Amino acid sequence: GDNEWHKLVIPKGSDWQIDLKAEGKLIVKVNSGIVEIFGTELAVDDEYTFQNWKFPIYAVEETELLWKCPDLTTNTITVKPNHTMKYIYNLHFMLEKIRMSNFEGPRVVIVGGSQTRKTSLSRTLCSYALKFNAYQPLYINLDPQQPIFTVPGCISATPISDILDAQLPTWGQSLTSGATLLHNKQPMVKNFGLERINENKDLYLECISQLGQVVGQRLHLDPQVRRSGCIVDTPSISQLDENLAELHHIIEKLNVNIMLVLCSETDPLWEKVKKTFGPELGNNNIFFIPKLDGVSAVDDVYKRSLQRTSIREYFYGSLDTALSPYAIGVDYEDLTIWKPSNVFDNEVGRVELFPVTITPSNLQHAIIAITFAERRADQATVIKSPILGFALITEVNEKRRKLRVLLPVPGRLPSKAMILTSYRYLE
Amino acid sequence: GISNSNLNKNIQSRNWYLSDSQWAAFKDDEITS
Repeated sequence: GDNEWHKLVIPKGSDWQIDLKAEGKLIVKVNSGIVEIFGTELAVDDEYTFQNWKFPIYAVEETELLWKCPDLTTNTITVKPNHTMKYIYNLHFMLEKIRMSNFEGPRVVIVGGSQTRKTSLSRTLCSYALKFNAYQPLYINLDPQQPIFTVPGCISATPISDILDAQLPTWGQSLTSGATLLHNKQPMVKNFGLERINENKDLYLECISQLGQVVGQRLHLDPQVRRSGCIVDTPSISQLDENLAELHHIIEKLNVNIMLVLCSETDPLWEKVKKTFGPELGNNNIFFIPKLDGVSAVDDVYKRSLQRTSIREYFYGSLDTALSPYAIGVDYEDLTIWKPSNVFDNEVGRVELFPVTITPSNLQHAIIAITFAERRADQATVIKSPILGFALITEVNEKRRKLRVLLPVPGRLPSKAMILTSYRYLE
Repeated sequence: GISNSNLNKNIQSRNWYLSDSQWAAFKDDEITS
């Protein structure tokens, strides 16, 4: 280990594979060349800082850089040639042709097994869409376990209006009240709340229906976003039904016209997709992408760490973007919390909510969604209501019937109906 | 409990999200000046 700066030459066409664990802090300063973290180019002579995530730094051109990391040494650095970037560029340029020629931009869905179609493919295409003719594609995340521009348990639609944060596993951040180096994002968020699609499939499908509706409205009113299309990420094939009925719903609600399949040529998924979606999309519009290099498999401990990181980021910001959340004390009487129907609590999960009893077992360290609906609003209104943001219930005091609530925005406690998520955060 | 108010000289904060209507009508060129 060491706290000094070390020189590294990444040859053209290679990935510098980084796996930072726990308390690992890495600073990179590029001297010459073109390097990219999922399509986002690192500016020369500018210091980039990374913490507790795994990613590849791709060398577009032979690159010389300096790096500082005590958890790394010159003799244990992993630099290996990437032979699959060709597949991504060929795809991007095909999409770029559709944005220039056609009446509207393409609406691309990414289907597959491993989450290497996520980040890797999605993020690069998004970074690349902005790179040549300044498009603003709508990035749509349908995997609620994956926190992108928000907290976990959400499905989202975010226009990629400017460069992503190469330093962050979360791609970047939503708008702030002040001044930032990078322009932040303005996402549309739908709260699923539960940890897994299986927990309430009907609710996951209502979320998609709701996001689809607003996406349509945005595309109708926004020429630039309509001219650029959509890039849609889905949950793992394993997480969905055998019939893939959920993809039919996604395709209908999101008006998908192109499908990208990530598997091997031995995988039966390819023919299944061709048979199932071909009659709707047309086979000419279904594409095969082989196993992409650079991206290494991820465990549940890494997933749990990533979920924690995004929750802190929502309230406190990133390392170079210090934000001030606001803590308030409230009486039990001042909150109206609902809980979604789920397989565990209710045997079969339906599109319905249940009132929550203010108990430390129920609400301590809980992430709560704040809706636009009034406290007195009925169940059916609450479930259809847009999300204002999130809050964290820090402490629940039983004797003096009070709660400590952390808000992202300093000011008043919103007098709105709230929804309890399966997500927890301590500190 | 513990420390109420702003947590950790000029300060900024995360903004609330827009409603469906406000979001549909929003143009990101407002962000990117």
